[PDB]
Parts: sequence; C-alpha cells; structure tokens
Amino acid sequence: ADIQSFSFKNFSSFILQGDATVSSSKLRLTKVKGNGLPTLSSLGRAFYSSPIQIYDKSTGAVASWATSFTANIFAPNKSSSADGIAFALVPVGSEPKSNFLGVFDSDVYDNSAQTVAVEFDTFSNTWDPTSRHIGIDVNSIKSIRTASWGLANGQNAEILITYNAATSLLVASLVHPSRRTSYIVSERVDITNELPEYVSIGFSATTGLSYTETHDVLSWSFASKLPD
Amino acid sequence: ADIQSFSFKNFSSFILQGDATVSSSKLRLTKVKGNGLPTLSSLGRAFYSSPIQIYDKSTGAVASWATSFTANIFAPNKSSSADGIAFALVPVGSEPKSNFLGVFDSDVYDNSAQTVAVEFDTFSNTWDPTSRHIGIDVNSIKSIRTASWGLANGQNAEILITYNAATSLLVASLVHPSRRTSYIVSERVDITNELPEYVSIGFSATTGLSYTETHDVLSWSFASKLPDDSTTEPLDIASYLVRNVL
Ligand SMILES: [Ca+2]
Ligand SMILES: [Ca+2]
Ligand SMILES: [Mn+2]
Ligand SMILES: [Mn+2]
Repeated sequence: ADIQSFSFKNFSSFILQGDATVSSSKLRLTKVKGNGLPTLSSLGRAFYSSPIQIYDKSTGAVASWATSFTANIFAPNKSSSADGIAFALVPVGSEPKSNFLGVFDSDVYDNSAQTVAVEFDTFSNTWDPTSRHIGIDVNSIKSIRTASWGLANGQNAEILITYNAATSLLVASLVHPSRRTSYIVSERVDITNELPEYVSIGFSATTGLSYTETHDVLSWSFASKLPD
Repeated sequence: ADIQSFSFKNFSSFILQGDATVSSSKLRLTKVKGNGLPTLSSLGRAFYSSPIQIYDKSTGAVASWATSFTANIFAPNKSSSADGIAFALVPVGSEPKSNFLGVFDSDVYDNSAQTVAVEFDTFSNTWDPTSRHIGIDVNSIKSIRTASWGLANGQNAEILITYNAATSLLVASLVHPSRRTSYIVSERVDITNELPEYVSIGFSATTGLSYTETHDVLSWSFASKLPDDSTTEPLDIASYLVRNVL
C-alpha cells in the first residue's frame, strides 16, 4: 500500500502557471490590482510539485483518495462574477488550456484531454445550467452532473472532494460556515479511462473578458492510498 | 493536542443496551425474527467503551471531530418504515430514553437532556417534516435543521458527520452509491452549552408500535482532536478518510 499525503495551512512545493501567485501566505490564482480589485482576462494554475499515481496498469489496483481546502471568492458586483475555479487532475507536463477555466478546450468529450475536474462555475455559459453550480467535468467543460450553489460573495468556502475506488464514485461538497449552507454532487467516474497512471493535482481559475472575481485558496490538504 | 481515533470494519469495545446486538460481524440495533424480518416495538443503543472529551472547561479549548460509518436499512413495505436511526452524544451513564429514537423525551428544548444527535428519520411524526429527512437534534426530537432524504430501501448508506470547532458548524451527509444520490445538512451548534465535558458516542434506533425496518451498522470510524489553547484547528478529513474510510 503506497500512501502520499500532505497538508498546507500557509502557502515552493507548487508549480505556478500564468497569473498564479502566492502572497500573504495564501494562493492567489487570478490577477489583482494594486487597489486590490480583480482583473479581466486572467488565468492561473497551481500544482503540487510531486506527481501522484492514480492507478497501476499492471496490478490493476486503483487508488482511492481525498482532498480538502478552503477558498474565498470576492466579486464586486456579485451579478458580474466570472468565471470560476476548478480542482483538477491533468497530465504532468500539461500547459494551460482555454480561458473553460484553463483546463478544457471544448464542450465535446475528448479522451485525448486526459483531464478530470471539479468546477465551481460562477458565470453561466449558455453548456452551463442557469445558475452558479458545482460540476464534475470529464474531458469536457460540459459537466456530467451539477448542483445548485448559493455563492457567498467574500465569504469562505470549505470544500471536500473524495473518490472511492470501490464504487468508482466521486463526491464533492462546498460549505459556507458564515451562512451554514451546504451542497453535494455525486457521480460514477471510470478513472482508468479518463486519465493517465500519473497526474498532477491542483487548481485553475479564470476571469471574464468583457466580469471578474478573486480566486484565493487558503489551505490545502491531500491524501491518496494505492493498493497492491 | 490530545487525539483519540478508531476504525472498525468488523464489529467488546461496545456497550450495548436494549435489543442492540452484534452478529455476522455487524451491529444490528433493532430486533430481527428467526425468519430475518424486523420487529415492532424495538429499541437498541450501542456505544463505544471509552468515553471521549468534547471540550475543556479550564483551557476553554474545544475539540473538532469527525465520524463516518456505513449502514443498511430494510423495511418491507417501504411505506411502513419506522422509526429511524440516530448518531448521538449522550452523558456517560445515560440509560435509554423514549421509544423519539431512544435519545429524547419531548420535542421541547431541555438542556438537562445534555444530548445532541443526528437523526435519519424514516417515519414522519406530524414535529417532523412531511418526508424522510436528515436532522440535527439539540436537546429535543425537534431538529433545528433538516434535509430531504431519498431512502434506498435495502441499500447501503455511507454517512459522514463532522464538527468544526472554529466555526462551531456541524455537517452531515448520507450517500447511496447504489443510486449515486447525495445529501447534506449544516448548522451552527454551541456544543459547550448543549453537552458535558465528557460524553459517550454511538447509535440508537427504534421501530414503530402499530411499521418497522432493520437498523444495521456495517462499519464505524471516529476521530477527535482537542487542543491546549482555546485556539481551534479543524481535522484532516482529506486524511481521516482514505486512511479511515476509503
Ligand atoms: Ca461558466
Ligand atoms: Ca419520526
Ligand atoms: Mn459548468
Ligand atoms: Mn425529525
């Protein structure tokens, strides 16, 4: 049984791409002006330095894992929030994608993407459902299951994602303690077909073009357990 | 930092009350006939042998904790399901209560009860909301927040309860993998006012009088983390799970 875990409360163990930056001991994924306001046309991704193994081609074994983290998103003009943030598993060398939250290129299934992510969509792209949602994306910006999400502008969101290899079920939940609100989404996912043996875990967030908000991760914890 | 944790996949580390029984390496809380069918007018509670400390009067510190477990509930005649099952924190010597799921006596707040529980109500007692729900009970069978729950008769339910001392927020979620269904309920809870420094954790389940189902716990995991300074530090679920649950 191979185990890999970590816990950060204060964010060089990360690989940053684009506007991704850490300051104030907190990961800030999208751009922010001197005044401290967001930025239009931004994109940033942050990934853990050491790659983790999802499954083993030989043994056939598949790891069950879990991850949690807290994040605050502030969008002046709540109604002009965009585009959102996502937790993802991408192929190692992976260079950013479309600005789609920087992880996908189209709303059409493309196994070649070898990318799976949990999105926290704040702007509804008329593939997207009518309101802010939590979605499970498998090789396409078109989620395979979504859930209504009451966004608490400025407030923190404590989220928890888990993947049970036995049931092949992936589950996610955002929770705003400020308002005692809670949400979940579940969905089977054949991880062996959607991704590589080894992937990179992390975050990716974008902002609008014409519509922006902040994307700051506050704490991050992770653990994976691969059998023989 | 004082830590207490455990994990059971195969159920004498438990204190049983009433019809509570373990057989087939699985905790069976309500009665079952030879034929294997439920039983009317049943009640059973099961608790971990060692008591756990929720907070410290002196230090002022309050522990953040989490618990998970899998359970199957079968009720022939789905529409005649009753009464449900609950996870609870009760004062140590605690003898069972009303048959209310065996943990409360009235729908009126009574601090003297010093009991807090997460209910999985299957029969709607016209205090209860119209359909099966998940509720947070604080010293009363009248939940302080509830959530609609789609019951998968016979199928397993993987549940997870957590209490963040920093936010004083308590959260719960049942999940039926058979049907990829999920549910949550959240609610602030001033644990220091609702319970004793030391409590007993466990389960309690009842059945109807006139209406029954089975209440079998399959696996149980738990972890608590008490600090020294009033300063609270939520747990590591990311870890507590894979390591304990997955
Ligand atoms: Ca969108
Ligand atoms: Ca009831
Ligand atoms: Mn979407
Ligand atoms: Mn109720």
